[PDB]
Amino acid sequence: EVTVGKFYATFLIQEYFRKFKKRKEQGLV
Amino acid sequence: QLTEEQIAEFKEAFSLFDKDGDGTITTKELGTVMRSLGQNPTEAELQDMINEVDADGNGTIDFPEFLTMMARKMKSEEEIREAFRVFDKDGNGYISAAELRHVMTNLGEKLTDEEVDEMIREADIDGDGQVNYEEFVQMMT
Ligand SMILES: [Ca+2]
Ligand SMILES: [Ca+2]
Ligand SMILES: [Ca+2]
Ligand SMILES: [Ca+2]
Ligand code: NI
Repeated sequence: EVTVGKFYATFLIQEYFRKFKKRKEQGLV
Repeated sequence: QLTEEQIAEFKEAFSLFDKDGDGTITTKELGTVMRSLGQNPTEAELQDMINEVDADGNGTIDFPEFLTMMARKMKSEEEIREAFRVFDKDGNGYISAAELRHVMTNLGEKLTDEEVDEMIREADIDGDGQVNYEEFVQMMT
């Protein structure tokens, strides 16, 4: 389903932020 | 495999939809999140989204139902493309600082302007100060 794709897209949007925050903490930006 | 950290990350996505923290996602809660991201589903759109994921048919999504759907999906251009378009809300093909702040605030993130610029610089391969689709996928991939 592309129906479930809207849920996953939001996870991806949150993933975009979480990846960054981790990099900034561990000094890997 | 499906790791404890990956489950944890999916629980975080679940918590974004489950605004009241009661353990289930309703059509009203789903509509809230989608509207906050500048989307505009109909009652019927939202109900079929619930219907798709609600496996026990009680009318709402609990975390095991959400996890089932999310772990299956994890196994993708169209989802990443929708994610990009959420940020790029003027459809000009570039995510600006203002667009990032827009999504961040609606996600409950709280980053400084300096962190928003750091985010952009890390992704900004062509040096134009904004994130195009290519650069967005690269950062995600
Ligand atoms: Ca709820
Ligand atoms: Ca259910
Ligand atoms: Ca834009
Ligand atoms: Ca760029
Ligand atoms: Ni808005």
